[PDB]
Amino acid sequence: MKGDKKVIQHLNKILGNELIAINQYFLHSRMWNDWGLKRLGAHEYHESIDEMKHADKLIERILFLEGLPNLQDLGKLLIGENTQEMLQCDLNLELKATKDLREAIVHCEQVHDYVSRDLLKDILESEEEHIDYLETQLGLIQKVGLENYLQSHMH
Amino acid sequence: MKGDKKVIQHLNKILGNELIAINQYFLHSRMWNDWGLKRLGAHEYHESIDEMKHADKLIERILFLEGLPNLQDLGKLLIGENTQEMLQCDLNLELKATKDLREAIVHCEQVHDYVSRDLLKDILESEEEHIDYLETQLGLIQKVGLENYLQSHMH
Amino acid sequence: MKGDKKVIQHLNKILGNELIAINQYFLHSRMWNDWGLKRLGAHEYHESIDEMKHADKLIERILFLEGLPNLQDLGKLLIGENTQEMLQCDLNLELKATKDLREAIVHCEQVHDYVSRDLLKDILESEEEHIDYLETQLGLIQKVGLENYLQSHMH
Amino acid sequence: MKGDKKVIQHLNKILGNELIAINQYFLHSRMWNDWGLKRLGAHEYHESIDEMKHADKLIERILFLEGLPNLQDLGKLLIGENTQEMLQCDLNLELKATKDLREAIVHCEQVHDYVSRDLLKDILESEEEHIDYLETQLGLIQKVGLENYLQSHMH
Amino acid sequence: MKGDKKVIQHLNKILGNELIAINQYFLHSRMWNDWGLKRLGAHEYHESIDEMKHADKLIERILFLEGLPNLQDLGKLLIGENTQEMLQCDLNLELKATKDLREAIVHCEQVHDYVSRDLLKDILESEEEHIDYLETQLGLIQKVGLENYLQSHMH
Amino acid sequence: MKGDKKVIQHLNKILGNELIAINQYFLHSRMWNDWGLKRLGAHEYHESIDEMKHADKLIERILFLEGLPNLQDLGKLLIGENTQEMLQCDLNLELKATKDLREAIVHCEQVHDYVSRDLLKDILESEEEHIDYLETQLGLIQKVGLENYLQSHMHE
Amino acid sequence: MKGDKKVIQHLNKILGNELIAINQYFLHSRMWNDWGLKRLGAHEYHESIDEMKHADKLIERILFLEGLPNLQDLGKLLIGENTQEMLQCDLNLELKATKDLREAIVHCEQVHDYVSRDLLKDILESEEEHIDYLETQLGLIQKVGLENYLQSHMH
Ligand code: HEM
Ligand code: HEM
Ligand code: HEM
Ligand SMILES: O=C1NC(=O)c2c(NCCCc3ccc(O)cc3O)cccc21
Ligand SMILES: O=C1NC(=O)c2c(NCCCc3ccc(O)cc3O)cccc21
Ligand SMILES: O=C1NC(=O)c2c(NCCCc3ccc(O)cc3O)cccc21
Ligand SMILES: O=C1NC(=O)c2c(NCCCc3ccc(O)cc3O)cccc21
Ligand SMILES: O=C1NC(=O)c2c(NCCCc3ccc(O)cc3O)cccc21
Ligand SMILES: O=C1NC(=O)c2c(NCCCc3ccc(O)cc3O)cccc21
Ligand SMILES: [Fe+2]
Repeated sequence: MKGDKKVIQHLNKILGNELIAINQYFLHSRMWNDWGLKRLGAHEYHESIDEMKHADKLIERILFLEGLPNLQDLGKLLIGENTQEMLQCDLNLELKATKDLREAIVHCEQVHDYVSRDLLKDILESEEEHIDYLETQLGLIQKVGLENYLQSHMH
Repeated sequence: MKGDKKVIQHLNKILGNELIAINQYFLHSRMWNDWGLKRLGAHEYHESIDEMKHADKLIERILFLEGLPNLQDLGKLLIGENTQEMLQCDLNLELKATKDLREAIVHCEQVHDYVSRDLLKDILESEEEHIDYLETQLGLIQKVGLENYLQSHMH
Repeated sequence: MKGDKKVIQHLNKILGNELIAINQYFLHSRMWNDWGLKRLGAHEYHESIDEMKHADKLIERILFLEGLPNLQDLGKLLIGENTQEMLQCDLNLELKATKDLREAIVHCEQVHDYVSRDLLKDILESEEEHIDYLETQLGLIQKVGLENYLQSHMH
Repeated sequence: MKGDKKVIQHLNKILGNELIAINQYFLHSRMWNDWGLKRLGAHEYHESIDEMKHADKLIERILFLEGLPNLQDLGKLLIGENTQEMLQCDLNLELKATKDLREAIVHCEQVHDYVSRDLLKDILESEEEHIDYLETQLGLIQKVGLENYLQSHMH
Repeated sequence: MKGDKKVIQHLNKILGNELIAINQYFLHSRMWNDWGLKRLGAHEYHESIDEMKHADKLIERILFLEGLPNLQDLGKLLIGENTQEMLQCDLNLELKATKDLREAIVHCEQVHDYVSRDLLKDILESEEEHIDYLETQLGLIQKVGLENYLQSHMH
Repeated sequence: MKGDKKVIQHLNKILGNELIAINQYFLHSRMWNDWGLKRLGAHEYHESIDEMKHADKLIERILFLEGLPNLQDLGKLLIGENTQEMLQCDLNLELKATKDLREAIVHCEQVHDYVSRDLLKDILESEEEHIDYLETQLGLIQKVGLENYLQSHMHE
Repeated sequence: MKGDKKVIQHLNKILGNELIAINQYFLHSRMWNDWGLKRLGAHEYHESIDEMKHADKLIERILFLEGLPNLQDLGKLLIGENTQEMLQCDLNLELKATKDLREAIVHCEQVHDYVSRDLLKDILESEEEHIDYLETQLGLIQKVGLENYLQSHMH
């Protein structure tokens, strides 16, 4: 079904954000596992898988709309060097992602692509839940202390 | 455990090949599904998942060896425009991948990194199975005709 | 609950499109069954049932909003006389239907009937899935040839 | 139990034919599998297995009759270079095999070795069933065309 | 996939050894069964089947590498005339087989055919387990006496 | 089946390292259990059992190759006096062990004893897994603090 | 709990005996398996495991009593060169072990370490059962002859 060109460009930009997130969260996951912080590693792994699922749906929608999904361009990964930095890197990435989602939804609404809007809204709900998780973890580090926070994520 | 620097470089090169394959096979899968060739779409999806699993193990090994896994650089995806071209693109990528795996195995053997060799050997077995599949599909197109071949991959 | 008069007119227009679709798809289903193309017959039957379910929800919404559902004024059926034409007739009907759904959603949004909008968005998602199916079937006929396409839908 | 010398010689000739057939059918099976024609590969594998079972019974009978089973001498394998030729090569081998079985049964009857006759009759029934299968496949190639026939044996 | 010509020669030489062993072990098995030494017969039957499985994998690999598997040439069977001789004939064949396997592995390693090497290493592990079995049986005959050794293999 | 004399010497050297590890890890396990650090005690017990299983496979291989497995000579146990030292002693032992395993594989390959090489590669994989565990534990002590690290290994 | 210095010395002497026995029985076990006397190998394996469990309890008791368990000093293994010698070597070791156990119990009794006495008594019961087994096997060799005795321990 012939999609609006600018909708497809928005979907490719959201996809590009998801492709960064997949790799950033997967590396953070495996770093935490290597450091023995296996509960963080497992949670971050599921965050990476969630972004893979979103990327799949975006690719499928782009192709239905007769666009070309862009899996070739990969933007800058934000890789931290300790647990606090890694969480902040994820949060910075997620805040960019939700800003971009809001702009894409505006445009879908304007051209009456209500099904693309509904998909992006579902993705936005997932990303806001990730922001909630990340903000909460950074808050917990302040409340229980970094050593206890890390201890609680060993097993 | 402090790994050999050139082993880590080889492992990052193999990882780079897997990251290309993940995206190339995932997009090819979703194109085939979009076109109604769901048996090809499903099989290509499982190829992409297998490359994801290989990339996971490579990332884990690099970190254990105290290297930095490179998930930032993404090489050229080879995307075809019809089924025959897509299969040939996959095959061309796999032949590059198995060349690079053989050079990495040589270097692991020379520095006595036998565990990394064993991992790469397992990955090479998977990639040669993929080559078998691909060559066979291209041969079947010649034996049964393209229309029959595509028909056989609809459902 | 007293609904907006023009919303109710839009809902009756969407209902009228669904009523056309029920009959068009049911007849196409039974034609395909009579011709021995039972997989097309079964799939087209399920498309008719899904339109019956949408019509039900639309009737229920109109009555809630204190309007009169119009089941009397049946528009023009697009009945094909061979498989490719029947698929194209369904596609043409669906493209008219999604155009009408988008205009109805615009009006629901403008008068703040957000529950009617959500119902229509759900119907639109189903209709775009039907468009995806239909475009894919027409593309398959081009890729595998008509004789093979029909063969694959006998059983 | 001391058997008739010429019976044992007949049994060793039949065994020689079965030994050719085991290897010919096994190679043809693995060629078809390599070419992606897995239904042919599997069926031909089961034909090879059946000849292995016949060879076992012949070896066992020869030994009971105080003869020496000849597993050293292997006659000429008839290997085809495409599906049609491979089937005709199997059929040519089978027609020689059933001629030899008949001449062996005649001799068993003449010297009153009715148990060896019964064994050979059972093998002959199996080989005639194989002839039926082969003649029928060659007929189907003519009726449905080679491309369809091979297509029907991919999966 | 275009294999190394000399790898294919090595694989065909190992296949030739396995084809000798299939027939030698199958005949020894059926001799032992005929003599009422059914535990030896069963064990030797399973040795024969294991060689059949190795031959299958070798044939499959050769075909994948675009070579011709040689099932026509059959080398000399070493058939014993009593239990001790049959075990020593099996051991003599196995010692030749493992020498040939080591030479094939050297060459696969030198041309970087690491998957062929892995297959041959697995077969070598199986052949060395058979050598352990055989050496052990010959040692048991010395320790418990031939009459007891045979008694222990009747049922 | 007559093995290469130097392969057998290498296999006996690997066996000797495993025999040290069996006893070192068993003692460390029972020390940690006596101190109430039962999660460390249990993990270290499983490390000792794993070395026992490797030793078994090496003994079996040496005998098949018609050598004499040396279970008489026991090298120096590296016994720590606190949790950090015990972990480092295990790590020092494993690093010597993997060095010796690599040299043994080189020689197996040279004389074409590919089955002995495969066995040693499998043991090497287990030993590198143990090194990963040990390095990670030592790093966790620095990230969470010793008191938290020990607390986290009190209970099974 | 602070133990008697001489009790701990006794426990360490008993521990030393158990450490010899672990290794002597494990080696004898694996020798019997290599020779194909698998029932002897299995039984001797279980004797070795039993000594491992005794050593564990002694280690635990020594640590509870605030002593240092000596796992460093390993006494002389008594390795036999045939089945009779191996059994007699085991028996010789066991007779030394039970003498040492009796002297240790005497001393535990004199200083009122009744729990250590109970542990040693349990170990002594196990070692006397092993003596029973060993004396009985040596007697069976005389009664049934070595060849039959070894035959009975093949499977
Ligand atoms: C274009 C980028 C990618 C896409 C669209 C994608 C998509 C997917 C999807 C749809 C799944 C299945 C999730 C489920 O339903 O359970 C999956 C699984 C997985 N992915 Fe990805 N993926 C991508 C990249 C990656 C990368 C770069 C890695 C690793 C470095 C990775 C590692 C994995 C793993 C380990 C699994 C689970 C496989 C299993 O064990 O079942 N993926 N991916
Ligand atoms: C090229 C030579 C041969 C090859 C590649 C071959 C291969 C095989 C294979 C793959 C199997 C199935 C094993 C399993 O998965 O359980 C098998 C079974 C068997 N083979 Fe062979 N074989 C060969 C020659 C022979 C010969 C010469 C004989 C007897 C004279 C024989 C007798 C048997 C028997 C009796 C079975 C078991 C069939 C059953 O009851 O399931 N094979 N063979
Ligand atoms: C300090 C010396 C040793 C101690 C304290 C010790 C202790 C133990 C214990 C407590 C068990 C568990 C038994 C059970 O409850 O099932 C065990 C198992 C075992 N041990 Fe040892 N052991 C020692 C030395 C050895 C040696 C030298 C070997 C071999 C060369 C060995 C081989 C084994 C094996 C194969 C098992 C069975 C593991 C399994 O499959 O679960 N042990 N040992
Ligand atoms: O693709 C990328 N792979 C990377 O590693 C990476 C970056 N590494 C930052 C160092 C993080 C780190 C890794 C392992 C470890 O043990 C400690 C650490 O601090 C930065 C940007 C992009 C990438
Ligand atoms: O990342 C990338 N996304 C892409 O689409 C792509 C490329 N497209 C080539 C056209 C493929 C195609 C897609 C859908 C369809 O319906 C028909 C088609 O021929 C080439 C290089 C890299 C990329
Ligand atoms: O023992 C034998 N092994 C063989 O391959 C063979 C023969 N091969 C003829 C070529 C068959 C063939 C194989 C693979 C392929 O991909 C295409 C092909 O046409 C002829 C006589 C005897 C033997
Ligand atoms: O293919 C072959 N079939 C054979 O029998 C054979 C050979 N026979 C040696 C005699 C073995 C034997 C069988 C039965 C028996 O009761 C006593 C025996 O000593 C030698 C080389 C090759 C072959
Ligand atoms: O074979 C050996 N048995 C031993 O105990 C031992 C060594 N002990 C060092 C002290 C360890 C220790 C144990 C219990 C405790 O409560 C505190 C501790 O610091 C050193 C070398 C060899 C051996
Ligand atoms: O630690 C030790 N390992 C040993 O092998 C060993 C001794 N071996 C004496 C010979 C045993 C033997 C093994 C295998 C075989 O087939 C025949 C045999 O007679 C003596 C003292 C200490 C040790
Ligand atoms: Fe007897």
